Amino acid sequence: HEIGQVPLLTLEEEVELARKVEEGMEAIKKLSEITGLDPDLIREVVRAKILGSARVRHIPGLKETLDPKTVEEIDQKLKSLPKEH
Amino acid sequence: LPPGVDALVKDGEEVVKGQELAPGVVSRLDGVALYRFPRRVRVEYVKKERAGLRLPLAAWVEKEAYKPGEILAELPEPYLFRAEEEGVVELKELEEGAFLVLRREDEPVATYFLPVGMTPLVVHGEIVEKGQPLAEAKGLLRMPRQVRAAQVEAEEEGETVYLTLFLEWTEPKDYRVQPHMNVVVPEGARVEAGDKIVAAIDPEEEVIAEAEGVVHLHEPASILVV
DNA sequence: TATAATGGGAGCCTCTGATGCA
DNA sequence: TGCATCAGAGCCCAAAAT
Repeated sequence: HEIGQVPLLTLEEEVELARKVEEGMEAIKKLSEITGLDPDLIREVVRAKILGSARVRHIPGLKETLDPKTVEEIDQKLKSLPKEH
Repeated sequence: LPPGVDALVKDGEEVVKGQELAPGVVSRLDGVALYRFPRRVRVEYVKKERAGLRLPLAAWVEKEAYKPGEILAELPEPYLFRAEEEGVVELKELEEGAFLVLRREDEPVATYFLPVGMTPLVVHGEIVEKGQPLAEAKGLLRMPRQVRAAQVEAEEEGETVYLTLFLEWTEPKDYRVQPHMNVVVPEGARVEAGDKIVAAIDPEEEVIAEAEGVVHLHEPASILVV
């Protein structure tokens, strides 16, 4: 029943999501370059803010414990970037 | 939205519950309507050109500019507007009204403007000589609905006026967007030459803006009311 | 690592106590 | 407040079981 609550994608809708996903990964690569920050660490901060406050936890590979204090610091560092970045 | 059916509301427009989005589609909630996948992008390109006309002095109303639809002249009797240069005719017809462009070699020697009420007597690519009638003008002639006159100069020679009109209008060109393409440009956007409108997998099939213009979205795949 | 693929499957007593309706 | 309906609780011992 829960499965049945998400409508299936149109070819257009499917390509849009797939396209945005690929582009998002390319964006994470760029932010690594600009900031000199771990791409994986960047991905978890981005992912943390999208999923919401509900899920926040340490990831086995990350060197820093991932908690609202650290994700705020890094999110605030990303928002401290120039417009084109 | 049923195939081929164009939407009533435009992308970005605030919408009340019950409002009709498309001929067969009615919205269930209040909020902002959003276009999902526009199939056809219509770009109105901006053109500003200087074109001439000659009229009987008694038939024309003096103004410094003409808004679309405004009455340009009223002719007591039918008048034959004649070529003032020899050349081959490039006839470019607007929604209503026409432009006529004489060229020798490839260099344009004259650009004439035929308002509404003026029927071309020539066809595209016709050779004309000085003094032969290009267009018949009968009764009241007025500006077409889609074209303006920003500046109007008038010279008087004998019993006629020669108007040098600085005319501004938009010429539409439609582009078809395929399912694997995404529109990278917003509704009502201003694009210059080289600007990308629609993007695609490979460099060809991309839509690059040909010249200065504004962008309009039509035939969306669906409308998302949020 | 790439045609497209998009919602499952089996089924057969008595007393006591809490719970959901006149 | 008084009454059905249902879920969950029970239902001998030892021997043996090839």
